Amino acid sequence: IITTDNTFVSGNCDVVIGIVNNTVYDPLQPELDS
Amino acid sequence: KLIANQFNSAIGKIQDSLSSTPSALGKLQDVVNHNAQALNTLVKQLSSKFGAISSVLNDIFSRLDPPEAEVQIDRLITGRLQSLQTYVTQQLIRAAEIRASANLAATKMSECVLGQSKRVDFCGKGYHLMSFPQSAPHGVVFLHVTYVPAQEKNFTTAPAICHDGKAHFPREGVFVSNGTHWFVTQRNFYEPQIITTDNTFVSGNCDVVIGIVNNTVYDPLQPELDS
Amino acid sequence: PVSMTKTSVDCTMYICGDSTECSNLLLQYGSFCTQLKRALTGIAVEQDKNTQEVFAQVKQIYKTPPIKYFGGFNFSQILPDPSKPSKRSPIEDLLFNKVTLADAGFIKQYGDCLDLICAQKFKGLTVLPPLLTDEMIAQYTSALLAGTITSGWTFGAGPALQIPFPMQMAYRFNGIGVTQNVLYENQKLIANQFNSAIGKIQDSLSSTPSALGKLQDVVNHNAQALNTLVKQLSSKFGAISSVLNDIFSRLDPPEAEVQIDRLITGRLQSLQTYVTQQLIRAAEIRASANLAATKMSECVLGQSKRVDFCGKGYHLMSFPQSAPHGVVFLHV
Amino acid sequence: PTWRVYSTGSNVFQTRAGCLIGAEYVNNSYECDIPIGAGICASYQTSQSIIAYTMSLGAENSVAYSNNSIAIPTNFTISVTTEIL
Ligand SMILES: *[C@@H]1O[C@H](CO)[C@@H](O[C@@H]2O[C@H](CO)[C@@H](O)[C@H](O)[C@H]2NC(C)=O)[C@H](O)[C@H]1NC(C)=O
Ligand SMILES: *[C@@H]1O[C@H](CO)[C@@H](O[C@@H]2O[C@H](CO)[C@@H](O)[C@H](O)[C@H]2NC(C)=O)[C@H](O)[C@H]1NC(C)=O
Ligand SMILES: *[C@@H]1O[C@H](CO)[C@@H](O[C@@H]2O[C@H](CO)[C@@H](O)[C@H](O)[C@H]2NC(C)=O)[C@H](O)[C@H]1NC(C)=O
Ligand SMILES: *[C@@H]1O[C@H](CO)[C@@H](O[C@@H]2O[C@H](CO)[C@@H](O)[C@H](O)[C@H]2NC(C)=O)[C@H](O)[C@H]1NC(C)=O
Ligand SMILES: *[C@@H]1O[C@H](CO)[C@@H](O)[C@H](O)[C@H]1NC(C)=O
Ligand SMILES: *[C@@H]1O[C@H](CO)[C@@H](O)[C@H](O)[C@H]1NC(C)=O
Ligand SMILES: *[C@@H]1O[C@H](CO)[C@@H](O)[C@H](O)[C@H]1NC(C)=O
Repeated sequence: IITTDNTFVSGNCDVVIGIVNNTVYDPLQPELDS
Repeated sequence: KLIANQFNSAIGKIQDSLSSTPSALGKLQDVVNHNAQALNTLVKQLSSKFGAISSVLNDIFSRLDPPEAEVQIDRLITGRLQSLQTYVTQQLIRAAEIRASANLAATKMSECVLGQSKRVDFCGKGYHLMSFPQSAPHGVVFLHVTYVPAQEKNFTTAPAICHDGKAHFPREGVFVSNGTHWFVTQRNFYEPQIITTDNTFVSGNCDVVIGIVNNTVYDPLQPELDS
Repeated sequence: PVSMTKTSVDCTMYICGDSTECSNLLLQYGSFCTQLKRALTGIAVEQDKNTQEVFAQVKQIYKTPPIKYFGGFNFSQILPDPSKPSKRSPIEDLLFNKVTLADAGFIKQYGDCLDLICAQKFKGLTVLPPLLTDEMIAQYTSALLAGTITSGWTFGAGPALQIPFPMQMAYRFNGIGVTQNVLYENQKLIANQFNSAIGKIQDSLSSTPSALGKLQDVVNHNAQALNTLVKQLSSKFGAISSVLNDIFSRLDPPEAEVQIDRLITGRLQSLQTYVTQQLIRAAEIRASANLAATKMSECVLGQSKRVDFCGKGYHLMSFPQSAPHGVVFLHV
Repeated sequence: PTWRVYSTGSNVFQTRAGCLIGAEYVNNSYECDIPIGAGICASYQTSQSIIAYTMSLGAENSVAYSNNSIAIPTNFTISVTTEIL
């Protein structure tokens, strides 16, 4: 699963050729919402 | 501070080792000795008679008629030419060895001084850090500085740890324990650390790995940041 | 290939045996024996040095633990066994049987010499035994293998540190970009594949089409050079006879001198040609020895990232095996 | 003719390389010296006499290899070596 820990963010979505819209799952907020 | 002190001491010992009597520059001296003995043999070869009446061209010409003085000097010429071609052959044979040595020296220069080399036992013995060259007569001297560990200790180790039915694997370290507790540390130095979520990664369940140990893994997030 | 057979030549009797007059005749020619003797001695010294450089690389003699279970992996076909006077692996024994077709002779005590070595020996062509013996070479290989198996690469960089075998393979696969859990899940099948490959190695070697032509080539070249040097003696060289006694008793002094001189010159040319060939062969002999030493240092003592250096593919391990005048590596 | 080396200088030693005269074989495997073929290095030792023996390749060792047992270094050393080409 492509999570926040599996990838690093750099730049925006208008400079890379072939970038694909896809969700990235946060392993922090949803279950550890206490 | 300690590393610099060790480096300075090691540099100091080099001077004493070199200035001491058992010189290690046998390689450079061997070439000079070989060349000197070759030239000595060649210069002494002129004394060989090669089956002639005398080795003096003037004496042979004065005290002998041309009809066979011609063949005497001819044979002397053949012998001397044989000596020269032999010497040239020896020199060009040694030339290939010199070329190979120079090529190896240049390669080591480039791969050890211009950068850090991972090749085993190439730039010295151990873990090469950097190198220093020194000019020598008909040669070069390299000074390789390497990393040598010491004072090892023995700890119980496990391939992985299962926490909640899932196996946990070290990220860039090993699992160690000198008994009760378990710790994660780097391979090349003892630096035990608490096993946490960021220290390891989960890969599948914990009933397929051989040697796994059921131990807890700490969460550095929930117990404090529970607000 | 590693080393080639050390030999010595007795110039004074080769040029003329049982001829005192020829001994005086050659004396007036000066010295064409000091230099060829020096060259032969240097060749032999380099030959011994090549083997010493290749094999003498560890200061400690390591012994395998009595238990021979290492993650289920097989090592029996490469470990030496005490069931033989020579503690050689069965692969080593197969190699020795394969290459033992041509050899130095295994005997140099002259007691059995009253029919090929003796013919050359009677013409003053001797062979000097190597400094290191096969027992010592096999001991070197066994110590290297034991240190490798028991420590990894730590023994190659100082003090040997024990480390579980599957753990060590795990870190090694981590060294090629593969996570250790792959091994920790596929260990049994990996060991099965390794054992199958090791077993197939044995039948590949024991099969008829031997690929060990490299080592045989050196021995054949040395033998052929020796035979042609021997046969060059019978040449007339423009003389009347090739027999010293015949040419002496059948001829007067004032012509017998140049008669002997012509043969002396011809045989001297033969000797100088032979020694030049010996040097030019020792050239690539030393080159191959250096290459083998570098390869064993970079593949046996550690894991190499160089492409197609330690085998084909992604190198893991390279196991050395002693060979007659050579060494054999098993690249994983 | 006159070159005889007395009548018996020492116990004559028969080797693979030939016959050795003037030295005594010992059963102590020392480090190498002026070498003889087939793994014999002759040395001058203790009064003082020339002795022959068999090569000792190195000190024996045995790593305590075991399950789940690992050795982790805690000290380190900085080493400098000199090489001549
Ligand atoms: C490492 O663990 C082992 C435990 O097996 C210890 O090694 C001892 O090593 C010596 C010589 O190498 C052997 O004679 C002993 O038999 C070994 N001990 C045992 C219990 O077998 C050692 O104490 C530990 N520590 C270090 C630094 O080696
Ligand atoms: C193994 O070594 C670690 C490292 O020293 C030991 O951890 C110590 O544990 C005691 C127990 O209260 C603490 O007071 C120390 O502060 C700890 N040291 C460090 C550096 O954190 C551990 O006790 C050792 N033995 C085991 C794990 O059985
Ligand atoms: C490694 O494989 C060899 C295979 O030869 C094992 O040696 C024995 O070899 C004979 C003849 O090939 C077989 O019939 C035996 O079955 C083999 N023994 C075993 C136990 O397989 C050698 O024992 C193997 N090594 C280990 C550690 O088992
Ligand atoms: C590794 O061992 C060496 C052994 O010499 C330690 O060197 C000592 O360092 C201290 C502090 O600098 C000095 O007071 C001692 O005199 C040094 N020893 C000697 C024999 O002179 C070194 O500190 C150790 N380092 C580590 C990280 O363990
Ligand atoms: C993703 O969708 C948004 C929708 O407006 C669009 O603007 C953007 O270009 C898309 N990016 C990619 C990589 O398809
Ligand atoms: C996991 O924990 C259980 C406790 O019920 C234990 O029996 C088992 O041995 C543990 N697994 C290990 C140590 O690999
Ligand atoms: C694991 O332990 C057993 C029992 O002591 C032993 O026979 C085996 O060789 C060990 N395996 C290793 C150290 O890889």
